[PDB]
Amino acid sequence: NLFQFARMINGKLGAFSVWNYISYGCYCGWGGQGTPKDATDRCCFVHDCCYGGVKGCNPKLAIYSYSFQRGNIVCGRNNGCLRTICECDRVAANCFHQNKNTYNKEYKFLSSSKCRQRSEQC
Amino acid sequence: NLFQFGEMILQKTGKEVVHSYAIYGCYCGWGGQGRAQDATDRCCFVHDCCYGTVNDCNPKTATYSYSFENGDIVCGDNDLCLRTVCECDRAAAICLGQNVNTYDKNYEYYSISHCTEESEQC
Repeated sequence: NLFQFARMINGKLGAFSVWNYISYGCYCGWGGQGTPKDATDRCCFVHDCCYGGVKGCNPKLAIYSYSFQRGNIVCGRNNGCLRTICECDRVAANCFHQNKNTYNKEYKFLSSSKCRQRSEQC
Repeated sequence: NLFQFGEMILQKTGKEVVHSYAIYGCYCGWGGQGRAQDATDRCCFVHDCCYGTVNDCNPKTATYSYSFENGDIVCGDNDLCLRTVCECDRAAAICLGQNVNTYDKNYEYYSISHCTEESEQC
């Protein structure tokens, strides 16, 4: 669920890092249209597509099993769609971490006007 | 999509989602576990379950058709899925507006140290 994804983010990037993704770009957080603006944004686009590929369940509400091992996120023993959902978040948190050096403040809080392109295809 | 749900919310509640509901409670924000803290929070859990009912399109990125008319929100689509997402967003924005009178800032960032009890079930 997003409580877990937020801890995966916080555990990989640092305390309070999840709140940097509340609204950033055309895709991260409260958005979802147009062209991703940057690598961080594309992380979020991919995650949206990853969540959209999940059938039969509801990732916002799913509780899966995971831990950190040597600094790195590890998906536990998840069955069926839980495995898919944990992995979507794992990948995306790792993506955020690996792109934290291109994170650009000016992309926080875009209004939809900046995202009026035909939305990238999954 | 979430840009549109964010518009509906501003229009109906006077609040910018990214600074308020997006960090609120155990359900409106990055949550999906524990008890709904209050009416606003419950509206969000209802909207999660609503999204849960959506199978053929991604509610986060599906761009639907709507307008405001006399204070009401009107969902204009044909594609049944687009319309079903729009109706989810509409009901929740209407529910948020009905409960803004008990918005409580103390639920902002509540999921960092709470939401650890029995979760709500759809």
